[PDB]
Amino acid sequence: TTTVGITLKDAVIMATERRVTMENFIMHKNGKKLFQIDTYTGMTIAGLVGDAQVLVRYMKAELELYRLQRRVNMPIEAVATLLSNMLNQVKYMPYMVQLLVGGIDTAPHVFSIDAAGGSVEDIYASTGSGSPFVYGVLESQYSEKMTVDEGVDLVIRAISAAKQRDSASGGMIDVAVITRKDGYVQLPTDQIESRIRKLGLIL
Amino acid sequence: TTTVGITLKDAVIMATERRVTMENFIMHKNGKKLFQIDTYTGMTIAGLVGDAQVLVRYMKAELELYRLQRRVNMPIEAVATLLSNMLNQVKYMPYMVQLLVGGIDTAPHVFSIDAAGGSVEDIYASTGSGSPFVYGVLESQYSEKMTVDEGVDLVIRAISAAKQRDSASGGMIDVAVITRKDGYVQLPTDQIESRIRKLGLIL
Amino acid sequence: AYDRAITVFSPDGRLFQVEYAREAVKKGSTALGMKFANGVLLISDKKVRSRLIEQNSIEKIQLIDDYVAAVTSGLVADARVLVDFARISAQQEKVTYGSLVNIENLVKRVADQMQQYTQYGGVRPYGVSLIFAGIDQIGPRLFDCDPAGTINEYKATAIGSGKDAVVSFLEREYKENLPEKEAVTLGIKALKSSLEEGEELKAPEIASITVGNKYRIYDQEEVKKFL
Amino acid sequence: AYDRAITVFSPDGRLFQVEYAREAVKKGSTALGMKFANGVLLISDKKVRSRLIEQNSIEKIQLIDDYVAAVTSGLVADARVLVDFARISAQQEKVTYGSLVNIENLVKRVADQMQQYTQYGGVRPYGVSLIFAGIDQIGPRLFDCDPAGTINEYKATAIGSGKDAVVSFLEREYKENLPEKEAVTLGIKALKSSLEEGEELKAPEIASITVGNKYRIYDQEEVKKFL
Amino acid sequence: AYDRAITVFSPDGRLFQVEYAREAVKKGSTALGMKFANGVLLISDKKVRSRLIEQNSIEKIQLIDDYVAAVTSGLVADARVLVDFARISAQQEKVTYGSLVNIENLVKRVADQMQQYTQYGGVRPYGVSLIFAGIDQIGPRLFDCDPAGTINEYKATAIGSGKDAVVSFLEREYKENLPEKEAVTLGIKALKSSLEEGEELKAPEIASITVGNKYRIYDQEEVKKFL
Amino acid sequence: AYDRAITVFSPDGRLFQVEYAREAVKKGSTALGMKFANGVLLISDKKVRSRLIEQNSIEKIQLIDDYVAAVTSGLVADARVLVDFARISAQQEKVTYGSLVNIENLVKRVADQMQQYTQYGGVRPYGVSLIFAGIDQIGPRLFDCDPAGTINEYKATAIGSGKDAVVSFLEREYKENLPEKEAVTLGIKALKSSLEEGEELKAPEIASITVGNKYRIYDQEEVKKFL
Amino acid sequence: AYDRAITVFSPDGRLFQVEYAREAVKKGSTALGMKFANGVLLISDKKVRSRLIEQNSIEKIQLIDDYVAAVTSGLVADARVLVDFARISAQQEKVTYGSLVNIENLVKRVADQMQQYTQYGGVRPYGVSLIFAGIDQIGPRLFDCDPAGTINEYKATAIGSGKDAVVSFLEREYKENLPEKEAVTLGIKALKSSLEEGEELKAPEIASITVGNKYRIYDQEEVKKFL
Amino acid sequence: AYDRAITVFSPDGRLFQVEYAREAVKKGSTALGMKFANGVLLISDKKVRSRLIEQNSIEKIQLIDDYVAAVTSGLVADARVLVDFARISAQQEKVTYGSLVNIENLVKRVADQMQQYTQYGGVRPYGVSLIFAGIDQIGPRLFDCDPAGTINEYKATAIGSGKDAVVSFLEREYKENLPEKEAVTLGIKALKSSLEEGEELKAPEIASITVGNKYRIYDQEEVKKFL
Amino acid sequence: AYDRAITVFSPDGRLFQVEYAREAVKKGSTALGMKFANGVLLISDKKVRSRLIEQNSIEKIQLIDDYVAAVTSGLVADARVLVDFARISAQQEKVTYGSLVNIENLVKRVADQMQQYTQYGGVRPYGVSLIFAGIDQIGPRLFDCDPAGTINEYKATAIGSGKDAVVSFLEREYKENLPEKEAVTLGIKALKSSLEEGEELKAPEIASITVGNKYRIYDQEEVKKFL
Repeated sequence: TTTVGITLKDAVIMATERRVTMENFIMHKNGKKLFQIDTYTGMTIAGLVGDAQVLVRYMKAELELYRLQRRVNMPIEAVATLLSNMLNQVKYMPYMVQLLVGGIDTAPHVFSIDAAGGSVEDIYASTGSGSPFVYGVLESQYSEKMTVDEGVDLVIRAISAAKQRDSASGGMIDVAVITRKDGYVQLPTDQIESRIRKLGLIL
Repeated sequence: TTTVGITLKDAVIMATERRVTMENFIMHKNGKKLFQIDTYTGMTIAGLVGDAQVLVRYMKAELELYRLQRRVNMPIEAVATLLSNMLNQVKYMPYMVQLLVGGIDTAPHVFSIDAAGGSVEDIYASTGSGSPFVYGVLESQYSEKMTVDEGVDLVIRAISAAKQRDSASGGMIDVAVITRKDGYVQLPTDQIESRIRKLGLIL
Repeated sequence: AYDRAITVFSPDGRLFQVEYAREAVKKGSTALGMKFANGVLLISDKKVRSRLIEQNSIEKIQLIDDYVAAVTSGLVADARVLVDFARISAQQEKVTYGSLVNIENLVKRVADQMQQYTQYGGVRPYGVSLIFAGIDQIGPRLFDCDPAGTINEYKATAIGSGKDAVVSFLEREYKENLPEKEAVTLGIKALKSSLEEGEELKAPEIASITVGNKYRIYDQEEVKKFL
Repeated sequence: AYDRAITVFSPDGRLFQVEYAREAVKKGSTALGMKFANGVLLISDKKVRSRLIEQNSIEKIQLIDDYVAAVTSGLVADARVLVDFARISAQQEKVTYGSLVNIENLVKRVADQMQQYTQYGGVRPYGVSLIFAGIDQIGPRLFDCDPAGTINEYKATAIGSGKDAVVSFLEREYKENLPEKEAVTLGIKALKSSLEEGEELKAPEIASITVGNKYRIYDQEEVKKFL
Repeated sequence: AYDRAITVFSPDGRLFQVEYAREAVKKGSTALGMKFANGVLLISDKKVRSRLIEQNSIEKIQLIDDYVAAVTSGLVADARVLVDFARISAQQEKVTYGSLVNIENLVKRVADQMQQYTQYGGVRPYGVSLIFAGIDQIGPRLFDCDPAGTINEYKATAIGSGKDAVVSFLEREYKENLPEKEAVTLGIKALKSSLEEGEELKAPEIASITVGNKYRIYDQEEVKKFL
Repeated sequence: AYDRAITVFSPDGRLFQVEYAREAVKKGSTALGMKFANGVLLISDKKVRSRLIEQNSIEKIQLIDDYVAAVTSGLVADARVLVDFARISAQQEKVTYGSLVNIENLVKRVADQMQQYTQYGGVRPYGVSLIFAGIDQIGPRLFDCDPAGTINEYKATAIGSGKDAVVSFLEREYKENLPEKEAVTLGIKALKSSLEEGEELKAPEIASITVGNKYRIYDQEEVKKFL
Repeated sequence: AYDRAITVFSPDGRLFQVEYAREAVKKGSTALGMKFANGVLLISDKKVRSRLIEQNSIEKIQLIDDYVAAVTSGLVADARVLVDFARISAQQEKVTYGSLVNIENLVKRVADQMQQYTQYGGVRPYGVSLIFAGIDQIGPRLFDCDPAGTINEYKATAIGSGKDAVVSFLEREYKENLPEKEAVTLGIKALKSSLEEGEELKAPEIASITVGNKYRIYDQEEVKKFL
Repeated sequence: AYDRAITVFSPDGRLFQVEYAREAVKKGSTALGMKFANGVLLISDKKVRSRLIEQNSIEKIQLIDDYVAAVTSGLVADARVLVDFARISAQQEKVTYGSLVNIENLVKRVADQMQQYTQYGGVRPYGVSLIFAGIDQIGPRLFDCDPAGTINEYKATAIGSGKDAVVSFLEREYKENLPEKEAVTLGIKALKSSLEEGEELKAPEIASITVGNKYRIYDQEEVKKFL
Repeated sequence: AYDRAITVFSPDGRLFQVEYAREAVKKGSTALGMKFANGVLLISDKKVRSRLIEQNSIEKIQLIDDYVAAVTSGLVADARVLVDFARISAQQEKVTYGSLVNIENLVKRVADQMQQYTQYGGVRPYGVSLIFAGIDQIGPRLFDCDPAGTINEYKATAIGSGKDAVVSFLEREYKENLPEKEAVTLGIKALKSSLEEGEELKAPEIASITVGNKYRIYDQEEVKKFL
């Protein structure tokens, strides 16, 4: 699996690929690993699919509830703190996952949460077996000053590189942009494919 | 075991074979691995027989109840989400199974669920020891544009191939077609055998 | 004294304490809902009661999720507790199945909670009635639910002091499949028909939802255009 | 005051609070069932009560599974809770044994639940009667069940306000092994015999099941052909 | 008010609420049992009560296992619950030891269950009496058991409305070690002696068991030969 | 009303409900025990009450183990429950220590069970008195125990309706260390002295135990030799 | 007696015991709060009552955290328990989410705790009202909360004996967005307007908070400058 | 009715049900204890009450361990339960610390058990008073303890019917540090002073303990030397 | 009967049962405490009541730890239980944090325990008031605490029968920062001022603590120097 989340001045870009393996056996080429979980919040999942999928549903429920009760969206750091507490509560029988939580409140944020509830904020983050390859691309090519279009291209490149070198990663690249203005928009497939061609790439 | 579920434009085809082994010892040649669990829903089971059989009964019960309470059938994705929650709830003392759930609601669907509750939708899926051989046949020969008759032939071929190379698979091939028009129809044995002959095959 | 304990039947088979809980509902200000063309709406009168209150806060229409809303009438604290139960119950269903196929079952779970409190000594009933309106996989839905745990589905209904005025008016004037603006007008009329004449209807709450959309709450200025 | 507590016997050995629960049942609208040739049916009057109600929704015949149905009369919220119990209880038996061999045992479990609530202080009885009808491995079955937890199997019976009218009429006119259409006619006649004359029977609910089939609910237009 | 609570003794050391439960038993129809040569039997009058009832169903003699049966009189729902208890209790003993050596202990367990409900507030007594008859390793047995939990072993006894008529008749006419057919005749006579003259005994239930056999239920036609 | 609740003291420091439990004991038939030379015995009158009862069955002397016996008087079902408690309690001691060194402690455990039911609301007392007699490591023992949980050790005592007649007679005629046959005669005399004259003592129960032996129950014919 | 149990409705749908709890609140000294320009404040009269009391100790404004405070009126011990609940509840939210986004939810949790104690027999309501004021992510907030669990958000409000004097005065004189010093003056005036004339207002408590700051408690000398 | 429930205060702040428990204590026969030179003693009158009782058995002084004894007065069964609690409680302390440093704490644990039963509804108080006497690491100790859980340490005291006679006599005649034989004589005199004249004191119980020794119970013949 | 149940409010919002608990406190002998220069003290009158009591034992001032003490007035057994709770509660805080920073929190925990017993049916309140005095990190502290769970901090206060005499005297004569000996004298004077004239104050208990020291209990001879 490869997931990535980056922040720019007023945006958050999150992307994943879609491969699901049982060992070397590619059982599903189009699983879903990027989810909207609130108006301006997205989550990526890596690790044990069952544990991840349960957590996706809990977060959808818990944030929808919070928003009705409070009439404001949960702060992104509050979402991360909630996951932090849930995962740590069960550390000795853990959710075997790596989570990225990204969104906009008064500012853009990306948080990376591990299976023991450790949560750290960062300007960018990647998770899954393909993440080291993404970290390479991002160290070399990421700028804070990037435009949203430049960011979408950057993540497409990072995940394309990870797909080329991690057999546990593959399938269509899946991208969401999160802005105050339009909210959580999942880019359409035409558009992603189009940029894969314009950048000169594959899968 | 070999089970398979495929989707076509307005149909779902599900098939299994019937062998039950304790190690190399073929104890039963005609066990049942394909079950109707709702008006337009079917389930295939692989893995520990006892765990599977319990789950078949639960799902029959839980979907019948739902239907009476809601006056609509459970959405196929809802059935998968239910199984997802149930299996994950007990992940450390798991149901040692692989499940396929297929059916029609507003569209055709096939879902594959694992022993930790991970559920992924796909245009086709196979489970059991014989599944890799089925995946071979399907990669080469499946078309979205296939007719129901072509689909039935395709699954018969896939399962026949798996029977030839997986000693844990064998016995009569067992096929169900699910359409909005006729519901869950289990094909009769005359008819399956007839196509085994017309395609030129064995067991 | 067939009158003093939720667990005592009268010789005619009545549960007077439940019927008294129902009188609590009558002290609430009127609210109503009606189905219209591909949608359903809610209007609630608000007994506005001092300029020192924050208006944009405490208010009778409450979203249960994006596709389902409720209005209540009766004891406020009881109402709040029931609306929270409705919200949690909705999310439990969504986690179990991935969605809320039939709003009737949410309502039943709330109605069951309420029935319980009419059968075991040691508790009193909730002095609340609710209207629930939303869109589900069957279509646009409108239910009410009373202190007894009694449920009914309606094309239009009301709760609160002005119930009877608003219901007979709607029995006369109501038509199915109105466009939204005509539905709202009919509603405002019906609500007005329940006031003591020489008594002006101040700005009520209005919320609507149409198939394939989320709920929208009308803001005050949109509402005034109907007054 | 031998009258106020479910746990107190009168000096004659009566449980008046249970008997009062039974008066609640009398306020419900009449329903009936009868066995006929290879089958059993249910007919329920519906106190139709406003054009603003959704008719095709809230209704007294409820499927327990595909082969067993119930009608209830009395407190509606109580009835709902008992029908849900019946449903869950049915599925528990199906999961344990793979099928429901004798419908009598389902009814007994519901009747036992009801009897409990006539013996322990702290609860009131359910103000409900039920008729259960279906096909099982013995054949077509028809039971009733009252607030006391009392069960009986019948060839034909009724529950609700018009019980006695409908029962004496059937005592006169009923015959075993009628074809379905004649059974339904007899039923409609019996139900009519219980109305205040100069009072027209509106469209009732009708459901039937015959050996080797599932239940079918008659739709309104099929029912009118009998009115 | 020494009269209103199962936990209150009167100044004379009486538990009137238990005594009232005992009046419930008197409203039941008469049943009786007697020991005869190498065996024991039960006969139960059935208050037959409408042609619309299913006769071959609901009936007062109930097998506890193949070697032990019970008749009850009083509140029907209570009786049902106690018969189920008896059945489960019998099987518990069989699983623990492999068989049921002494029927007296089964009866004691049922009687203990009943005594409990005469000592803890929050419950009422069971309004039931039971006769138990069967064969065990001691021989043919016949016990009764009342709402108080009181047990006695008899050569012959009865329960229900006609108890006293049937008991004094048996006190006069009864003899030990009759053959089965004479026992049954004596029983039918005794039962008849308890009816209001100009009142005909309709077909009762009869069950018998003789050493080294299982229980047999007489079918209607075998019974008529004694009427 | 200082009279209606086990947990209420009267202003004089009385527990009338406990005292009423004690009146229950007076309605039982008389039984007695006395110590004699190297032994202790029990005699119980049996209110024999119909030839249809099985005599050799239900009877008031009960072995607690081979070396300890009890007679009871009062509510029969209560007595049964207490005798079972006594039996289980005896075996618990035997398992813990390998034997029952002092019978007083068994009696205390039973008496403590009874005292509990005079101190916590929600229960009534047991309407039973017991005499316990047996041999232990101290010697031959004779205790009684009443509904209050009050214990006393005696040389001779009685319980039941004829208590006072039997006690004053023994206060006059009793001597320590009689041989067994003289003890039994004295006992039969005492029992007879408590009957309404022109009333014949029918065959009572007699059980005895002497140091270094197990209990023996006299059979009817051995008893008649004393009548 | 519709009057004596928290779980009993009157025939008009009232819970008098809750209403009586509310009378406890009227015996407390008056306190008030009002929103002003970018802030909110609290003023509490203190019934000063002996020079032997420690003043700088026991006092009615209590910080719930650095950004939220409460005043209470009614039974002191009850108030203390509720303030502690408020504090713990606040920290639970902070630990779960990292911060307290909407003060309304803290208040609701306290109000829910209070509503519970108006629905289950076995407890009485809290005889307390609270005003909560603070800054959150919505802005400056002001709520009250009564023994029934009723919540409202205000621009200005009061609790205690002088409630009505202080509320009508504010209904006349109150204006939004005053600077802090004018707000405090208005407050002191309003409070004075509730006293019996020829009765001097002694030094009250005053606390304020403005956006982007923590609460500050005015010390006595700062307060006197307004007296 | 400020009189009927352990949990109800009278308007003067009295717990009459506890005061009534205290009347139970007055019905017991008198006992007393006094400290003397390096020791403490207990004397108990025994209402001797028939030659058929075993004397050397049931008796009021009870060893709690070798160094601590108790006498009780009031309800006997209650007394027994409390002495057993005392004994178990003593051993718990010995197991925890290896010894019993201060007898006061044993007494407090018993007194606490008693106080509990004066505060929670659902139980009645113990109708018992106890005197505790023994040697500990402080020295010779003498406490009493009543149904309220009230404790006091004395040089000399009494409990039972003759309390006031025995206490005023000791108030007059008592001196500290008497030798044992003079102490006993003084005690016997005091006890005699509480009898109706023309009423002879029969043999009482006497136990004593002196520093560095275990308790000794005087046998009858040693006691008579003082009569 | 707004008078009989801890959970019932009167129509004026009173809890009379709590108020009656408060009358229990008035029957205790007077005690007082006052802050002085760098310290705090306690004086307790002791209703001395017979030369047969042990004086140097049972006494009203109790150390909670070395730096904190309490006096109580009211029901003695209740007081004992509350002082033990205070002691355990103090040690729990010490184990958790290593020390007792603010005595106010210890007092609150005891006050909370007391408030509980004024809100849940099934218990009565404690009939006790306490004064707590000690040194903590804030300084010298003095609190009282009543049956309602009401707390106050004082410079000087009293509890018991003579409360009002002692409080008004101190309202007149009390000054802050007296040296210890003058504080004690003032206290003795205040206590004397509460006696019936022609009634001598016998030796009271006195305890004091000054910053940087442990408590000291004045011995009798040190106390007499003030009498």
